[PDB]
Amino acid sequence: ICVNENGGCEQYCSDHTGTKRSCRCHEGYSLLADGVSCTPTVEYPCGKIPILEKR
Amino acid sequence: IVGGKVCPKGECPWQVLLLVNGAQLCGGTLINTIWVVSAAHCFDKIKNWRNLIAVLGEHDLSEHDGDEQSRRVAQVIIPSTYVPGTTNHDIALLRLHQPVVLTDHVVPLCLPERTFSERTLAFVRFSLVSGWGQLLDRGATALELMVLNVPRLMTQDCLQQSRKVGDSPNITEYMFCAGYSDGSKDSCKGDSGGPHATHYRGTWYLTGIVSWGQGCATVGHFGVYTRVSQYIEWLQKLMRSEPRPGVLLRAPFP
Ligand SMILES: N=C(N)c1ccc2c(c1)[C@@H](c1ccccc1)C[C@@H](c1cc(N)cc(-c3ccccc3C(=O)O)c1)N2
Ligand SMILES: [Ca+2]
Repeated sequence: ICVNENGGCEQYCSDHTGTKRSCRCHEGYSLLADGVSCTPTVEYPCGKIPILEKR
Repeated sequence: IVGGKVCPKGECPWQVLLLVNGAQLCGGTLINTIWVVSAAHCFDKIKNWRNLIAVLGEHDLSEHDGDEQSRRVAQVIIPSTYVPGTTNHDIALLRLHQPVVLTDHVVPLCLPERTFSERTLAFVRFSLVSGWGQLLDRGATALELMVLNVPRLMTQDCLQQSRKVGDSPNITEYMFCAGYSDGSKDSCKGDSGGPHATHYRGTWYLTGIVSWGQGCATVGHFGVYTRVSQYIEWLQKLMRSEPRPGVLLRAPFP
């Protein structure tokens, strides 16, 4: 699943035994109930530009 | 940076400036509050290991605006496979003496997972390269941080396109090509160690390190970048470990 369009994950993808797929996020992010989206859990998460985010 | 533009202040917040005795040495990339990734070759001539400083939140070298944070570099970790005076395995991991404080102007770039980087990031066409390096081949360095958008090339395409020029070195599996062969745009000396940052679904990730090339923005040639995906596990293991005495550390690779 992870081989095709990152398994639909916004960040990291893990393939599991059978048709099972688990998306994961970098530290400072949490996975939403959709199981694919990552939302920041800190004020300065990695890879985001505050002056542009606040704009 | 050749043929790029001024990075608007705070738009490359992971950009690091490395100084030795207060003089510009290389660039780097902040990947969390205490770790910086740079190029191994930047440390080939250091004797003054105790006066290596990393500056975060820097933008304009002529003025102090209060957003700059300076830290002493406590350790420089280089892979065992790196040979001084060469271009291969061109990566260094730097531990700061104390963490930088994250602000709107100081933010880490995400160091991605290996598989995500190899199967997804490696196929994002354009990425940003930045630094205070030479604005022209044999020219003056920049006072304001510069940025350039570059497309990534498959190594075979880079090799066939990058002219049969005598002693044209090998582009290894630990490198990748990015840029333009028309002589207009490239990274240059002074940008070494700096980030090649890739955007994917609203987040930026570290995929390359400004490493080498044949001159700057030379016709038929591309910039050569360290392929960071090969080093993820190596970097992660070192970051989870306790500091050791001595500034320079050679760590086995793989
Ligand atoms: N075209 C590119 N994208 C590109 C990017 C970086 C580099 C090149 C090209 C090579 C190059 C080759 C010929 C002419 C111009 C550039 C030289 C190579 C390098 C290696 C070493 N060992 C020291 C320094 C070096 C020496 C003095 C000051 C700064 C540096 C610094 O590290 O940037 C620089 N780095
Ligand atoms: Ca300044």
